[PDB]
Amino acid sequence: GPHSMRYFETAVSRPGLEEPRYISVGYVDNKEFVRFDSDAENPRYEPRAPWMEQEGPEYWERETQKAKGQEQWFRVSLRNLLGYYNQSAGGSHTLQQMSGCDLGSDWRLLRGYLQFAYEGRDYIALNEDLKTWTAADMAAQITRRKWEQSGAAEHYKAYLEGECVEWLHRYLKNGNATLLRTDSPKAHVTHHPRSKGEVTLRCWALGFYPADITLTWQLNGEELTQDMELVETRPAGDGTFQKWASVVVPLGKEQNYTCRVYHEGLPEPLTLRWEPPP
Amino acid sequence: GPHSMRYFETAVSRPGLEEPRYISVGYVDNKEFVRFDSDAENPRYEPRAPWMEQEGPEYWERETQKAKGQEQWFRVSLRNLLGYYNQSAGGSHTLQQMSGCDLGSDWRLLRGYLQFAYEGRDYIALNEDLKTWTAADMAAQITRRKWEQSGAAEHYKAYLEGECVEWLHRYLKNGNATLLRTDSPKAHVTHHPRSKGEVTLRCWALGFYPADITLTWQLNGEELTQDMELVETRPAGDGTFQKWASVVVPLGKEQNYTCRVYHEGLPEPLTLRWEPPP
Amino acid sequence: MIQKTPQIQVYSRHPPENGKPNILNCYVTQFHPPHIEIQMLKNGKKIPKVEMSDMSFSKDWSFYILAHTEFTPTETDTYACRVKHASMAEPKTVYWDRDM
Amino acid sequence: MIQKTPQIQVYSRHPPENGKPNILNCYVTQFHPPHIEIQMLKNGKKIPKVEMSDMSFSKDWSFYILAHTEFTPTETDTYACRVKHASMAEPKTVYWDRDM
Amino acid sequence: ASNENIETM
Amino acid sequence: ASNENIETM
Repeated sequence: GPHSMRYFETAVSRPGLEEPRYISVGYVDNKEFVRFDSDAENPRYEPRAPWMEQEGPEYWERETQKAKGQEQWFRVSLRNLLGYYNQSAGGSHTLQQMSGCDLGSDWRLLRGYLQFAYEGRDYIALNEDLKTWTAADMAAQITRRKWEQSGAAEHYKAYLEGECVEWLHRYLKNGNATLLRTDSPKAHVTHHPRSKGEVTLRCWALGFYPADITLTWQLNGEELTQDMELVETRPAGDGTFQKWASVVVPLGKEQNYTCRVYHEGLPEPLTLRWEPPP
Repeated sequence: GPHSMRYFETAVSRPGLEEPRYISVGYVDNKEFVRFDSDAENPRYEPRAPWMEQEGPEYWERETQKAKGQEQWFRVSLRNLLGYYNQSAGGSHTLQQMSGCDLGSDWRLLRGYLQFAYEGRDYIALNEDLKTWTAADMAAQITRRKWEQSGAAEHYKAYLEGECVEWLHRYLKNGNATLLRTDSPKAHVTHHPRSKGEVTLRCWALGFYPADITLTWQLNGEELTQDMELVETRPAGDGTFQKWASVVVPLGKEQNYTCRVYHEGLPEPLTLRWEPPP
Repeated sequence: MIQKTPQIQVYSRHPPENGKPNILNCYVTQFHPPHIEIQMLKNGKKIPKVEMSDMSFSKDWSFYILAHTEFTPTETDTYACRVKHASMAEPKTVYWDRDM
Repeated sequence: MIQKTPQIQVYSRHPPENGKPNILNCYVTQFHPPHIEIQMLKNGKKIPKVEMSDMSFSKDWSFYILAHTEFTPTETDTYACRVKHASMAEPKTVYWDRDM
Repeated sequence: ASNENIETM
Repeated sequence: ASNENIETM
């Protein structure tokens, strides 16, 4: 289906002397594939996916050198922003960046991405045209005007439509066996008697990959909207995900309710109900 | 009816050298009666209600002296908070305080109030018991523990149940003619033809005091809920307030709609409809 | 960096009548930090005589200001209020609508 | 001073069975600043061997961490996760509920 | 009349 | 592969 590549970068300024921490995390199809952390004893980009071992020592040295430069760029940028917002001198602040590309099933570029956050809030974003900028506030407009003047979008557009797409094509080929793999959810219904002659019916979906899933509860083939409790999709910690959806039903009427699980990894949507033990 | 007194205090730290600005605004029954501003050429508490002229020069000197001390307290407090949150040295920050009392129609204390905000967000508040504190975050818990240790709530409770109530009784007596006065809303309906054979009916309420008001639109004696547009109550600038509520109705059916205005200043709720001209 | 975008209402003190003196209000609320720049414009030109209320804050901690000016509306004139604040990348202009 | 309160989910990697080894997860999300302290407790006592995922952030800019520990649940044992963060005046403890 | 804070934050 | 920023903020 569709593909993506992202680099999630964070620079955190620390109290007084200790110098900012710089972290860069690379993703291919929402899965971590590389990581750099300035706090490491020997800071370098390291493989985080087994298919990344295919890259020679030169890839890692080049990537590490880019991170060393990025760390310095974020130091200067954090200082400039401190002066725009007048928090000025030596406090604890965050600067974040997201960049990358989205590809179609035909591997053609759908969209380029470039965004910044200061203190976890939107600061400046490159528009979908990859030519113009949207600043979030007055201080970010100083950055926008600086970047409009120096034609910064042009070099970002070149990476996003070029190297970003080119390297993602390479990674998709090298990690083909891994990236194409789906893990089907294993579903079951739990039964939790409560007050007023009612029972909670909980439909669990476990062991699935990717995280994208839909769990629906129906009363005699009719969808149940706001009356349904859901947990946010959560990692199992083994590469798979979990999710559950529950409904409060009257005791004795459990067989009128059905749960359906929709996942790209499934041969067809699952249909299940409370299976009482004998 | 019910009465209140509040002091709204603000300390704003400014870039580098220029020293923080301290402002204190006093209110009796939601109306400004006193003000101190450190930015004034001769900083002093000044009367903001005509009935406050009854106070001798000694009242103003005492009040001004309290503000001079408050200005210094906020300087020290702003510095301490800078160190808790590590923004530390010399940036632009805000510290705000609200304190006072609410009285019943019998002039008996209903509730004491004491709250602080840092950067416009809740920091620490004295609970309704006037004994215990609720801190909003980790840094504010440092303040809470400091204040629990020194028994700060005890001196706040003494002011809130004592001087606060005592002085409010005095002000209510001195400003009796002014404080008891209500201004009735003058209401009218405007007619704004639009698309799809529809018309906006706008019910205006003007010249009222206090700001508290209710505007309802009914279709043949039946209340109209979410389908109604309302503006926030706004000051006319002469001491009175304005508000409007609108409904989109079909043209030719305007006489089926009625607007009702509820205000404490009115002899009875107003009832009105679109009055077409001849 | 903690910022709240101002909310703006532009309106006359009295119901408007072409040729009759009135007061045009620009009520700016729900903002943080307190530093703000408010201009009132007639036919897209800055009005020099603009009154501002003194710095005040609401129960929710947010700041508010009432800016005002005397004006005599006519059929051809337009009026607006322009707000510059730290929360906004560009100034925000709200035109007076005599029906609001 | 810009802060987002963490959201916490406490859950097992596999459906729990008394006496069978499993993995207890503490999924902490939606927080800012990134500095956080996560403890996992068994019968109200700190568990020493607690794994933490590396610092990561979501599309909305907020940070997240997955803390985990091996555990063999029994009828009498209780498990919890305790989070200390700048946004919270006191640490937040969320107990594991085997039905959630 | 206004109140005076004592213990600082 | 990662991108390098040039012009600072």
